[PDB]
Amino acid sequence: GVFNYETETTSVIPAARLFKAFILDGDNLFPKVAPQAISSVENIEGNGGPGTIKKISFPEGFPFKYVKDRVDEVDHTNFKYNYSVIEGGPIGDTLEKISNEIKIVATPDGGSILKISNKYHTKGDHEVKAEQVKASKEMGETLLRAVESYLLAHSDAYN
Ligand SMILES: O=S(=O)(O)c1cccc2cccc(Nc3ccccc3)c12
Ligand SMILES: c1coc(CNc2ncnc3nc[nH]c23)c1
Repeated sequence: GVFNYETETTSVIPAARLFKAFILDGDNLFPKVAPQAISSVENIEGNGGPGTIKKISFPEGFPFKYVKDRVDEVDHTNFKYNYSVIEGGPIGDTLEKISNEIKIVATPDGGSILKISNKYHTKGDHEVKAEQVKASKEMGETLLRAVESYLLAHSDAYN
């Protein structure tokens, strides 16, 4: 079945710029700005649109070695990005995939709000735990804050 988890978080970076950096250029930025969270990002196949597969490797000592993510949809107009965790890490005989949707909306103060859904597609009679979802949220927030710091410090990047 499907377990749905949702969260909202804020950023001080404007929506379009955050989308360009944090979403569209995560392959470059995450290992650069958060090497203690993400060791590398490998493009396995595809040119960045729907169907693109990336292998995200974690540092030594982390719970999982890697995950392979698949880009599902990229909406450059509405700052929407959908992708799925499709192999590695928690994926296996209890979990088929994790389907994620991110939408970034502008705020009047010149920042943004990120609205995130994660849908866990399980196999058989297994349940998703608070701690698994929490670990994913912590990671997402860590990457967000690292990218945000970089973008504050590098004003000519991603305009
Ligand atoms: O989806 S993620 O791509 O890891 C993600 C991406 C970007 C920012 C995120 C911020 C908070 C939580 C996330 N994950 C999350 C995990 C569980 C429930 C709700 C959100 C974030
Ligand atoms: C939320 C947290 O990180 C992202 C960037 N999305 C993303 N990053 C790196 N590889 C991906 N492959 C599919 N989606 C990917 C969105």
